[PDB]
Amino acid sequence: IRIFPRIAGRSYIIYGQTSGIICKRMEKSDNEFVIYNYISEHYDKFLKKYVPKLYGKNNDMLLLEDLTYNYNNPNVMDVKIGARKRKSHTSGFFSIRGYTNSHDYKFDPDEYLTSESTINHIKNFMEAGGENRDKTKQVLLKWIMKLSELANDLFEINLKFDGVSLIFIYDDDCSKCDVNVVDFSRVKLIDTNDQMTISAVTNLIKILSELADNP
Ligand SMILES: Nc1ncnc2c1ncn2[C@@H]1O[C@H](COP(=O)(O)OP(=O)(O)O)[C@@H](O)[C@H]1O
Ligand SMILES: [Mg+2]
Ligand SMILES: [Mg+2]
Repeated sequence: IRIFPRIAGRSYIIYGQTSGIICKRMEKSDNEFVIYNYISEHYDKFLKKYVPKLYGKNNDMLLLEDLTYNYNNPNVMDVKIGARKRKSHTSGFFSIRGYTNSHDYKFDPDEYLTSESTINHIKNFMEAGGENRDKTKQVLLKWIMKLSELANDLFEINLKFDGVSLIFIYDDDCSKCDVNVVDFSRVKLIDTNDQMTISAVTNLIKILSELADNP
């Protein structure tokens, strides 16, 4: 059995028996499975654009697309954009849960951060992308493109996205990047859109835009 190098979270996640698959154990209930199927039926375009592919289920294990699979040197950041169980967000509208090399920067997921500390941790995450300003700018711009479309699409989705994370990935050489929504374990049906989750995404767009333009 090969344990998957999770950047954050608590769930048991292992490499699949075949290439490009991770198996995530549904720890507490099968709600995550119920929610993937609900989104498949009602919001299929959202699922295709923004969520790792669900390949199927093996007992309590979801077979998911490995978002790190096609990367030589992946850098991963987990940002919780849905409501936390009980606590307020560590950066006001969202909580950075972890990132590649965060230990080197004395990152603490329990620490409440100022705007300046929040921006500095995102800058820390980008340092592995090296000194080629142009390439790292293109990574930020590609993230902004997808997050802006996500924020727009969220207005017409009647789900409370409790506990969901954005998984940001870029390669050391900045040749490839993506961002996707994961962790649907606490997601619930509601009669309106989720303004709290939209506010998390628009706040990230503002921060990344500032980084992409700052000389
Ligand atoms: N499809 C995926 N591809 C790659 N890494 C993933 C994927 N889903 C989750 N991860 C990794 O696992 C961590 C936890 O995922 P998440 O679904 O939030 O589970 P948990 O219940 O442990 O919070 C993420 O921070 C990320 O590092
Ligand atoms: Mg999670
Ligand atoms: Mg995809």
